[PDB]
Amino acid sequence: MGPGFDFAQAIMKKNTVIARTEKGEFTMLGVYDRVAVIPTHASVGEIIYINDVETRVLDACALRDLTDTNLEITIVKLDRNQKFRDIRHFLPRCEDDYNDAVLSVHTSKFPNMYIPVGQVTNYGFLNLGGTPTHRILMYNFPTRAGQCGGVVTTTGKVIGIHVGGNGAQGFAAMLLHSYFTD
Repeated sequence: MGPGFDFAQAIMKKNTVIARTEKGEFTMLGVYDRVAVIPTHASVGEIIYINDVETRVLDACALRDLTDTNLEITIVKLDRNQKFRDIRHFLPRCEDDYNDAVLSVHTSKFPNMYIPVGQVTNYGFLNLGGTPTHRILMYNFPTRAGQCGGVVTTTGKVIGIHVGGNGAQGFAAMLLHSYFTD
C-alpha cells in the first residue's frame, strides 16, 4: 500500500519458502546461498519439506548468546539445487528499536499476508514458552498461531523473525549481520 509494504513484498517474492517440520508449517527466510532461518521451536531434523519437496538438511544450528541463553533462531543449510538472492546487506549490525515495521507471512493457511505492526521496541529478555530468551523485539499487535517465522522489515532493513505473542503483543528474534559471516 506504501513504501514499507513495497520493501516487504520484494523480500517475500524472492527470499521466502514454506518450510514444514513435524511441528508445523512456517514462513522461512532465505538469507544467502542455501542458508535460511526458522524459529528454533520448529525443531528442524535431518529432513525438512521446502515448498512440499523432501529436502536434506546439510547443517542446523540453534543460536545462543555468549551467556548460553536461547536466541530462538535456527540457521539451516538446505541441500537445495538453487541459491537465494544474497540479502545480508539488509541485516542490521546492532541491537536497536525501529519505527513503522511490517510483519509478512506466507503459508498454505496465510498466503500473501502483510501486517503493519507499528513501533518495534528492543525488549531484550523474554520468558518465551518457559524458555529464557534474549534479543527480543516487541510490537503491539495481536499476532496468532500460523505467523511464526514471519519476516519483520522496515524500509531498507530485515530486522527479525516472529517467534511468539501473548494475545496483545507479538515478539520477534533479532537478525544481525554477524550471524551470517562465512
